Amino acid sequence: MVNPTVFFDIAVDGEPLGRVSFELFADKVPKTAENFRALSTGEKGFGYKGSCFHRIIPGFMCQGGDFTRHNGTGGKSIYGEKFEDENFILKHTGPGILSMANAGPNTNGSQFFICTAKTEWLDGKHVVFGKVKEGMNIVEAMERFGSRNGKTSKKITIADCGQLE
Amino acid sequence: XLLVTAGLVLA
Repeated sequence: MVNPTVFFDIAVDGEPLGRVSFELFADKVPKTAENFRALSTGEKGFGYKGSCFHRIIPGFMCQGGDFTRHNGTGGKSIYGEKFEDENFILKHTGPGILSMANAGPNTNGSQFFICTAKTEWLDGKHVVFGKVKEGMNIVEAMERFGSRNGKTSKKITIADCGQLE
Repeated sequence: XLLVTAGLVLA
């Protein structure tokens, strides 16, 4: 099998910034990887296209995936509103880790974050399911619009997304 | 603190 590769084209107040592509570890977390892949192609009728990164904290991570409320309180999986913590085999070892945001054990929906640093304190609590394959420089450019409190100075959106491989 | 939650963002 081959792990899926997904992309996001990021825009900053509608201006295109660039493409970030992600390898999803379907061989290790199939259900979590499948959820993010299907939400990136929009094939169930809902997904990430047009949604924003609502909380970016420089040196920590960029968070997005709330396509229903756009503020951290909504979004849902392709399995129903929430699904279980599949496993915690993988850790938040450094910049580029793609991991699920949540509100406690077994509350995975659509929200995710992209780590810009090693965040070992989230190991065992947030399921790591992918990594940035190309476009880490686009993630870095994105951090310049966040703040310590997480609010962005510009609206950072996923102008388009889908699967490459 | 530095968490990534959905709904109540904690310190």
